[PDB]
Amino acid sequence: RTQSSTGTHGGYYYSFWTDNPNTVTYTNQNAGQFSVSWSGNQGNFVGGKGWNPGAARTIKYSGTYNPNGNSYLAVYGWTRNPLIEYYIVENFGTYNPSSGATAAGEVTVDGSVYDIYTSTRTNAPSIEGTRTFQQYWSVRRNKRSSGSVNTGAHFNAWSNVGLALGSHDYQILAVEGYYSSGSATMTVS
Repeated sequence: RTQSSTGTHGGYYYSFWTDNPNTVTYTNQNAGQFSVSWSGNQGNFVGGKGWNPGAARTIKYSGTYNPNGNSYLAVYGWTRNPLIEYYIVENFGTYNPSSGATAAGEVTVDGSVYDIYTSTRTNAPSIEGTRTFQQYWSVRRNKRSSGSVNTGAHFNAWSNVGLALGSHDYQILAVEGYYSSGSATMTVS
């Protein structure tokens, strides 16, 4: 029982995915606002608002992020040609989502050091189907739940590590949860 919802709402691209619709409620609100509540420590989901296509833009976000367990708050997106999945992780709960990726340096932007990681996913689900693709991570040391993200500084930092980003697909401010509970109301602009 999976559910995937995408579209435009309030002028923004949105995306929500879960493998347990009964324990997660995603709510589109006005402009770049959305809310998610999840309970019962059951199910995997990722949802938020942003743009399609993405770009090297400054993403402003604010709101409240209240996880209880495995969860993260991230700018999240894809490029094509080449196919890349990327994460700018602003906050997380009890598990660091970059675990198992390869350490690849540091970048200082937007008031914090971010640790950079790279990984390869082999025949894994992608926006193009089952593929082998590269992943980039920047993980903020100084966790926060509101501020601005200069995505181009991350894109430039990643391009000195491995393959450069391709043509942008979607780009969202995502809340994720994995067999946990919590609530969040965020606004992107």
